[PDB]
Amino acid sequence: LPWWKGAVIYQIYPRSFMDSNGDGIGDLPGIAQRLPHIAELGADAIWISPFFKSPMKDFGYDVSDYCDVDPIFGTLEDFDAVIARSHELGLKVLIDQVYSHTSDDHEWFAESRSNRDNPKAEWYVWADAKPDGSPPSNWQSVFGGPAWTWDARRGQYYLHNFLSSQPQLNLHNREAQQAVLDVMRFWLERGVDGFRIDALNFAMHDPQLRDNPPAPPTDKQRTRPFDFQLKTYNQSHADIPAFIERIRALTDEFDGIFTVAEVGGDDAVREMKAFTEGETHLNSAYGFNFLYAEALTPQLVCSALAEWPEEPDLGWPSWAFENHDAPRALSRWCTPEDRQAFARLKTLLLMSLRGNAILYYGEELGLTQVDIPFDQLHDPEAIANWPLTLSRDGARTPMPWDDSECAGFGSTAPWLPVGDDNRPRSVAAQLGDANSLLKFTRQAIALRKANPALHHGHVVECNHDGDLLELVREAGGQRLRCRFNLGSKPVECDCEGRTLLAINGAEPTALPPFAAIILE
Repeated sequence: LPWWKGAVIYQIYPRSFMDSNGDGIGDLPGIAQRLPHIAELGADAIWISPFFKSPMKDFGYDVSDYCDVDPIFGTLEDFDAVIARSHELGLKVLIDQVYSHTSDDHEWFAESRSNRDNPKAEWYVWADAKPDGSPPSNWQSVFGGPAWTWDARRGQYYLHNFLSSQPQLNLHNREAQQAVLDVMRFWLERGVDGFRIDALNFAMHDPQLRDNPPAPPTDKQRTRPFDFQLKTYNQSHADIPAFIERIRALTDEFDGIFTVAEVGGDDAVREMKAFTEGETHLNSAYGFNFLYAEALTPQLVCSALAEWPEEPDLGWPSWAFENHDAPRALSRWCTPEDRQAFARLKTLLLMSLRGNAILYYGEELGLTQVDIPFDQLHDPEAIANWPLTLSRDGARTPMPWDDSECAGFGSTAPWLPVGDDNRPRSVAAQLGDANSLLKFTRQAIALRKANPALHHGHVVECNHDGDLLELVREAGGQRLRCRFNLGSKPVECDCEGRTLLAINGAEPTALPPFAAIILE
């Protein structure tokens, strides 16, 4: 019965939650003021995306000091206040930990790149050019172009799976391993309740520097060099789990800690279970099954869930429909016509999946993707790979609190725009509206919490037939039948039970368009 098993986690993007000093950017005092929103929602924890000292090339995921707060967001004083307010509200607090790379402006890299003999020479991945000047391997950056960059300081290439500004850490190096573990300890000694571990399968590359093989044609249009090749050797080294053991060993030194890993790629499930196996690795992990899905299908849900059987040493999966890395799901999965009814099907479904619900800021209000022009881009990835981008900027818009000029974000000049379609969806307006998605999400969260078959139950059946999904889950004497219509065709279901919840005119025997019902 660990607190995290069955939790809902509300992910905060601190640049766009609440700007408490009027510069156009969210900040930690902003988050402190707004925390009651999350509490009243009934989320068990917050996960704060990176707020550490950073040049902000990957907007905080390029860390230059692992143990301080960036001036953009306030101070270490302000982080201790978010922890204390959260705990007073009964919220657990998770922070992002970014261990596959640092900024190029990090003190470790400034030492590493200085020459070939320094104590940190080997904390990053250095290799000579080919005799013709070429890079040491054919590896390609996640964000466009190659995964290696020249440094004349050393007369060598250095590896970066992401921007040239995010040189890959060499976690094969036990001194680097020890250093990032000591960073995690710093954060654990400040009362943090655990971690979201960034791109954990990028922690470790192949020391042999073998070329990646060509990718088969899964004819998703190829957007960038990275899409041409299987990520065989640039990442996913067999030794990552041994490193994760030292993490769990470290978190076991403190009370009631939760770890969840982000795990990228289509090679996904094998490293997720390896990263979460038994009680020696991480608690949980999430992948991109929903983040990169064009459509929400029953077959995609029964595919995803089938990967995580209740076997005795298997991990506990986490689910993310949307976050800062993928367009707002309502802009992917449904027409404007269908949006209102779909938003509640989707929210109820997230709460009915076996695993943890990763709710992203704005998801409880039904915020839509804001289209960001090429002139107005921030994400380097998009400028490089236009028009075939990851569309992350439009996912990162300021949280709308009221219907004021600044929508209560704290700035008539925010760093990204609110979006005309998100302005009417503000938390204030939704607190006045009795059928609001804010009020529905509360209800979905309360129904998961109070029902042990939703909260944690086994998936005893997952049945898919065209647009109909049925989840049969079960725990503590309870057996629930969860029926979902992911389609605009009224579908006819043989129940013989009690309706816990019915939406969009769902009945025990019939499901109109985008209707769902939980039967006990």
